Amino acid sequence: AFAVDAAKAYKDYLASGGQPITNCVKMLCTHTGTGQAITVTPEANMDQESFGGASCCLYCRCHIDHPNPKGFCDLKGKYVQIPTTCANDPVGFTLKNTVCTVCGMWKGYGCSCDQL
Amino acid sequence: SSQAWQPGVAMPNLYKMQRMLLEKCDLQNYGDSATLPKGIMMNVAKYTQLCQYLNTLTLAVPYNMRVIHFGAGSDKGVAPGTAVLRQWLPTGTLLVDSDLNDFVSDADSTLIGDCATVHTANKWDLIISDMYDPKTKNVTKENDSKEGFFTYICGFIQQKLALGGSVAIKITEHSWNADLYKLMGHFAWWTAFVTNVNASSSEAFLIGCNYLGKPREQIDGYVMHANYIFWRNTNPIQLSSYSLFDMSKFPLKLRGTAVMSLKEGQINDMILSLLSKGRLIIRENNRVVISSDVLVNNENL
Ligand SMILES: C[S@@+](CC[C@H](N)C(=O)[O-])C[C@H]1O[C@@H](n2cnc3c(N)ncnc32)[C@H](O)[C@@H]1O
Ligand SMILES: [Cl-]
Ligand SMILES: [Zn+2]
Ligand SMILES: [Zn+2]
Repeated sequence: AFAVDAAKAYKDYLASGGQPITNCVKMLCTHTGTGQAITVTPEANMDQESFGGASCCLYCRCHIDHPNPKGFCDLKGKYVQIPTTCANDPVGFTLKNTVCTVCGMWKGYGCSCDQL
Repeated sequence: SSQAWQPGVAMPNLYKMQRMLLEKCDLQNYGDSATLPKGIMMNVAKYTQLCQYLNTLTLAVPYNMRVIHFGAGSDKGVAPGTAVLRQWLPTGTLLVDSDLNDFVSDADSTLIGDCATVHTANKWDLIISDMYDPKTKNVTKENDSKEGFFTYICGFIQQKLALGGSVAIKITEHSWNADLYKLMGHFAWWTAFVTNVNASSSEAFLIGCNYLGKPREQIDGYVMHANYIFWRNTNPIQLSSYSLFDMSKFPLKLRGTAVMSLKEGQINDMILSLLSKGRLIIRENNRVVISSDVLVNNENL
């Protein structure tokens, strides 16, 4: 019945003015990529930065179990594209947002599936 | 010079053939720091330039490639170098990394502990080491060949590097080993490569290209390190981050190099030739299995 809620803890910490987790591993890349959210190689477009995935995962970075029932990580071993305007807090960004299962962009940061 | 647009500078051949005595390393550009692109860590820049240089060599790049990365943790508790290696290497490359201290990593598997505790059932196509102990940088004592993790690395290469495979092992003025230089004579080609972003440091990567499993050349490692320091002492390298801004040709090309299993009796001159050209890897193609020895202690009462 008891399990630590790290996600809520980080959200509350940020809202109370805490400094975002640092040392997320930003990659060099062309910034001419697809802009998809989570990829096997850096895919930032001109509006994004690409980061090593594990370093942007709250559960990886805090040494805690992942929500996935098999403990799998969506980010470890991949690269995550973060909007440049949000690149000051990649952990917060990956935690607060969701990837469109159809086109692979971030909902509300590239996904246009709900516009046709 | 025009070197400033390269990813770094490799030891010129003429320096490799000298017979220098070991001196202190006094770098003219010492203390200077390169201006890194906004938000980019030194170790990302450094690994990127290393990988850019390795793109110019005749690396064997098979399907089901296997790479192991020692010294991969940072004091930040992440693995920037592993992230660059995984970016560089073809998708699906099996990447294992390791360090003394715990860190979070993008590698397919990570072993925490002294490198001498690491064992693998399989052979490897590429070995990267950034292992380093800052306590070696002691200008007040004699600079002798170091053992420690270098002894492990030499044995690991001889036991677990596939024929045709390559290595890049970080050294410095004081962090070096004579047998490792001697082992560079067991590759088709070797160099000491200095990244342009860290050119004010005596750091280099000792690169062995295409392992032959036997001496092509007899190298005295004490003399070779003296030769390396003489080169550094007399050839100031201009700090430069230029190469970081052109990433279009960064990914290592998946050459699909052939992998065969062969017994030492079958390695003839024609095989040795193919190995030397980056055209052949010799090793079993079984599963990749690794382990870390753990010392058990009960210190109760
Ligand atoms: C230059 S740092 C690591 C930098 C890292 N490669 C990166 O990508 O940022 C040197 C590393 O060598 C590791 N190391 C040094 N001696 C070691 C040993 N005997 N066994 C295992 N790791 C060692 C240290 O823990 C340390 O993390
Ligand atoms: Cl020699
Ligand atoms: Zn994770
Ligand atoms: Zn969508």
